[PDB]
Amino acid sequence: WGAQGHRLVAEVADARLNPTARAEVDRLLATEPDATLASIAPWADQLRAKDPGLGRRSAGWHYVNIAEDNCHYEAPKHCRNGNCIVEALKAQSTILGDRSLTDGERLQALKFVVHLVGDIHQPMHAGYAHDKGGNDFQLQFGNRGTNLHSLWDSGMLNTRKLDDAGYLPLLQSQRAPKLARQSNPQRDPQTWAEASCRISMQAGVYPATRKIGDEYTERYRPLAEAQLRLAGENLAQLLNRVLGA
Ligand SMILES: Nc1nc2c(ncn2[C@@H]2O[C@H](COP(=O)(O)O)[C@@H](O)[C@H]2O)c(=O)[nH]1
Ligand SMILES: [Zn+2]
Ligand SMILES: [Zn+2]
Ligand SMILES: [Zn+2]
Repeated sequence: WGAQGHRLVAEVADARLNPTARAEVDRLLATEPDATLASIAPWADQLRAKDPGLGRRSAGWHYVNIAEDNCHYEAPKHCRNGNCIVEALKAQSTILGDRSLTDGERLQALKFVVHLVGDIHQPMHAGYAHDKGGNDFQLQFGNRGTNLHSLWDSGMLNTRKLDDAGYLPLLQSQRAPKLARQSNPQRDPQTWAEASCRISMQAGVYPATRKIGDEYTERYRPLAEAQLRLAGENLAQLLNRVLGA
């Protein structure tokens, strides 16, 4: 997602934290003055853009290319040295739950976890290696050029013309999605990446025309919006399991 999608995921999650997870999250956020779960949500993308060390090393952590294998993840194939969103979310969730570490180390893991639960729910973040998650699938959206990746990151969400204050209660108004009964931090990332990949492979997500507009938005913006709500609920359930006892 773009910055707004990330913040909306964190805002949905923040409301669902149990008292124990809320207390620990606020402790970690307190190490960095004026940080909120929303304000840290885009951080990993700024890290990627600005830090030629860890930013460059962590670029692969935002996605996984599994659509050519019909959305069946196998770690040695898509992720050799762990540089993909499935392995990175697993590792960062373990680091976040490690009470032996400093608040500063655990905050850094929280920033990655908040971002990557967001990204792992963006269908194009689990799509084709061939066109790099839709970046190389250029198209015309209204009277403006874009690509399939950007269209799902921010293009469709931007058509609402809402700030977070307008967009958040819209996501919260949706029918509650069916979550797993329990969070498993080590297994859920693969499940989530596979579910997101199946959406990238659904009839019409890749359009049959180069020009698209309202019809595409009308069909797929509600799916983008459902995935933001689902990401937020999944992120709260994960933080509640990892930090909430
Ligand atoms: N699924 C997928 N996403 C990619 C690929 N390369 C880059 N991305 C994603 O596409 C967006 C733009 O990529 P960037 O131009 O920053 O490398 C980011 O959200 C990034 O995670 C790729 O090979 N596969
Ligand atoms: Zn994103
Ligand atoms: Zn993206
Ligand atoms: Zn990202």
